[PDB]
Amino acid sequence: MNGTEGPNFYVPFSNKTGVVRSPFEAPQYYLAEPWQFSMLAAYMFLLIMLGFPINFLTLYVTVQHKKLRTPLNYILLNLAVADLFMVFGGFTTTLYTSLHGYFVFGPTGCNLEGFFATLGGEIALWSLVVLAIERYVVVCKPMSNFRFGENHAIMGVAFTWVMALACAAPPLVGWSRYIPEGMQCSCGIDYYTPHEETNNESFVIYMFVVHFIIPLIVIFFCYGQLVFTESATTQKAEKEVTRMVIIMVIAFLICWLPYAGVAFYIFTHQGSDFGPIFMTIPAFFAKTSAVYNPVIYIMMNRNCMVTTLCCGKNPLG
Ligand SMILES: *[C@@H]1O[C@H](CO)[C@@H](O[C@@H]2O[C@H](CO)[C@@H](O[C@H]3O[C@H](CO)[C@@H](O)[C@H](O)[C@@H]3O)[C@H](O)[C@H]2NC(C)=O)[C@H](O)[C@H]1NC(C)=O
Ligand SMILES: *[C@@H]1O[C@H](CO)[C@@H](O[C@@H]2O[C@H](CO)[C@@H](O)[C@H](O)[C@H]2NC(C)=O)[C@H](O)[C@H]1NC(C)=O
Repeated sequence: MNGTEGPNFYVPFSNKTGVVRSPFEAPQYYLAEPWQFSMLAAYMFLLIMLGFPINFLTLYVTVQHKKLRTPLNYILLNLAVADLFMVFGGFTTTLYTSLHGYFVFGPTGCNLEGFFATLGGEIALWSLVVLAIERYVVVCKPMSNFRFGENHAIMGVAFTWVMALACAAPPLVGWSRYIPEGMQCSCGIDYYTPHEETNNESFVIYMFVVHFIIPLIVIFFCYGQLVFTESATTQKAEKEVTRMVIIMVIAFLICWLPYAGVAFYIFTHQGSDFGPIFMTIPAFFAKTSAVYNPVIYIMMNRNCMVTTLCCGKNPLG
């Protein structure tokens, strides 16, 4: 048996070497070397450090500065919101764990991080279907009279919640379950087992198409009709803001693909001798999601932030 199984835990190590045990009371130091965990903490601290402020500051910049009620800034005020849940929820939760080397918060604790950590990641997918389509309808605009405003920018934002909710709830109330992964410090969806008692395989189909490949093909279908793209004074300033979005389509697919792809490799190889590092690393590499969003948002589009940050502002242009 390449691993070891229980009622509320799967772990990739063989009890052949009579040393495996639950990750809920004792530490899992037979998964890796002690020092490696310390790094996942050091890694984790930075995810809390840089994440919280840059998200919370953009939440505080916008609330005071009422001139950023733009349909551009509306979506990037939705992500800063969803990032803060992954800091105080998803990151803190796991920080604790990495340091000691075991889920102390318990089974219910594993069900808290997952509900949050999947919520934040899928909010950055259902919101990109508004970002990919907001840009599509004003470059390939089929209806001249139409305009993107606030009844479209709040009810396009609430579409992202109401579809991300339908992604994170299922494990809590029927379809599958949240469960510790790799080094047993993060907690995501069950990718490994059948557990027919709670319908795993049937949630995964629904998740791979509807909660991944549907938003991916929709962001190839509208990306594909912007390939063909006059006095370009108004164009040229607004062709680097189109670019900015692509960098958060790129950086997304650098971070979340290693995890996404390896997750499929395991779901095909249902119980091979795949290690702990193998599944963990891409998750935590993918979990920089909440930090890179507003950095490029400041390095490409920026003034308002320094203005609240200032003390005595001065006019620059
Ligand atoms: C494979 O690994 C174990 C041996 O490597 C094997 O033995 C049993 O492991 C459990 C671990 O929970 C022990 O249970 C003890 O756990 C704590 C001690 O802090 C107490 O709360 C419990 O009451 C209990 O004392 C068992 O003692 C141990 N059996 C032996 C060897 O005496 C498990 O069968 C395998 N591990 C898993 C998770 O399936
Ligand atoms: C136990 O670990 C072994 C590693 O040697 C796994 O071996 C694979 O088993 C499949 C059969 O499903 C073979 O056809 C392959 O050649 C092996 N390699 C890989 C990477 O696929 C084996 O899967 C594990 N046993 C299980 C399923 O518990």
